[PDB]
Amino acid sequence: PILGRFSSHLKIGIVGLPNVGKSTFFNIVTKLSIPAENFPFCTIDPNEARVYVPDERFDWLCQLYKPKSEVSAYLEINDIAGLGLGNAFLSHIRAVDGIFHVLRAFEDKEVTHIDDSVDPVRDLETIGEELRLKDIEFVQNKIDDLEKSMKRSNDKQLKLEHELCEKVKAHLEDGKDVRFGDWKSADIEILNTFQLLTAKPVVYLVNMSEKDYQRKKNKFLPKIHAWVQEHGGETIIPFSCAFERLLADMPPDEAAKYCAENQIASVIPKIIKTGFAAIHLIYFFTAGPDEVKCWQIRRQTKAPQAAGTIHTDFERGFICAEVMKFDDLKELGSESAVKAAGKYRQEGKTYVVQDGDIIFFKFN
Repeated sequence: PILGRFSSHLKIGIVGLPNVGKSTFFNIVTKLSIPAENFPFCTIDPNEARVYVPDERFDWLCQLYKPKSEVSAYLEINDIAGLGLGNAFLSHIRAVDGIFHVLRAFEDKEVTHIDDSVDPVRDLETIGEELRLKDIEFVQNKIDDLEKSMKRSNDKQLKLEHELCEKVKAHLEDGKDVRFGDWKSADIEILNTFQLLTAKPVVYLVNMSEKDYQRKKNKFLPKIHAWVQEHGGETIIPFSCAFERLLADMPPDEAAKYCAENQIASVIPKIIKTGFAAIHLIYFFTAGPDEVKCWQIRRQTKAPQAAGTIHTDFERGFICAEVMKFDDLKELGSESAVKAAGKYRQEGKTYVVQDGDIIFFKFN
């Protein structure tokens, strides 16, 4: 029972102040994004992107079956707005399910009188407090709506929600983000009706010089690390926009030579995989001579709901899911070797699909 909304169609937003590399980062992303014509029913705006999730298990499967269709899962990313105050900012961030938080950890080479006041911890404290204040406001309006409803109705559901809202208001007002509260399952169920800003999981991307990234050291990182440790312990990923930009503009062979020469590598794939996982998406594979494909689902999704994302009938007349975990295929070498070990399963409607499961659905 998790904080988040009940959907496979979840998104991560990019958040940061101006001149931190947020726009350079999104531009790198936008190069790696799927042409919108692949999604005729969907609207990809200029500030949005869908980028393939890299996966070595998928590649292994492709290498084995040599399918006529190779399809990857995607991460939907939205570059957010203007800078937790503006109406437009709120509407765009309330629409995503997680936050790529871009922090600046480099100074300018330009020796000028203009003070670029580089302080990522201060920037963290600012945004945090701003997102909390707007949540304190959201819950306060729900309390007023609720005690309006309690003049009319004597229903206890109202009071349970009112008293919860009170605890959240105290939690938030004590400078604490909703996602690090200790909430019993029913309270999580209620909170999920709100989709409060501070309930959204975050991944910190600390942008720094190619020099710092390469040597794996940065003067701001230790104070950022220590602060995150007191404020949620969520993933911190150091990176250099400038290097990643430089790198994306090359062809693969040049990029490979540059990486060898300079003793350095891209972290973009990891950033993508990490954002995908942080917003609670996973996927199963289908796999055979026709196709190998990553079907994204919210984690905790059961086999019938999963089958439906391929075809409605697979769900409507669900019989079972034939599933062998990817690790068993890899470890033994083939579908038969899996079957002989008794590791090819017939799974029922209660089964919770696991990341990497390779599923062949049966129906009607």
